[PDB]
Amino acid sequence: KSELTDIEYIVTQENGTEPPFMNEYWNHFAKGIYVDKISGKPLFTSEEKFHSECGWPSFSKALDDDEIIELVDKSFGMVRTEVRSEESNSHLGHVFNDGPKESGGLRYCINSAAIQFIPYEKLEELGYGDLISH
Repeated sequence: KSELTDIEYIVTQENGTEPPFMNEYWNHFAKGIYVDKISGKPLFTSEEKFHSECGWPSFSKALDDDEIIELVDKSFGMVRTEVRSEESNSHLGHVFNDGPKESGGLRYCINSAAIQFIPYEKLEELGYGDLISH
């Protein structure tokens, strides 16, 4: 919550992007939620994630649509849809229409230096408990 790795900070705060594959929640598929490394406010779950061999955690929708602000991103001679934390106003990364066609067809390619996983088994313990879906 803002004594965090140079890259945890670079991404969230300075609109950075972590190397692909050399990141935490890439291949991670444990059952629990992913939260804003800063706010702690829940941004995604574990059941709504998939393999995109893209280099970064990819998700089919967001936990709470009314809980990420999506901006246009003119960056690097391109158009695009940035995905940021409403709550912490920090950088997650972008969304794309190339997802699995029978979930959302949206691809929420999120940076891991802007997420801390929380396991399913320590939820009704760290005050997200409410978040039991499934």
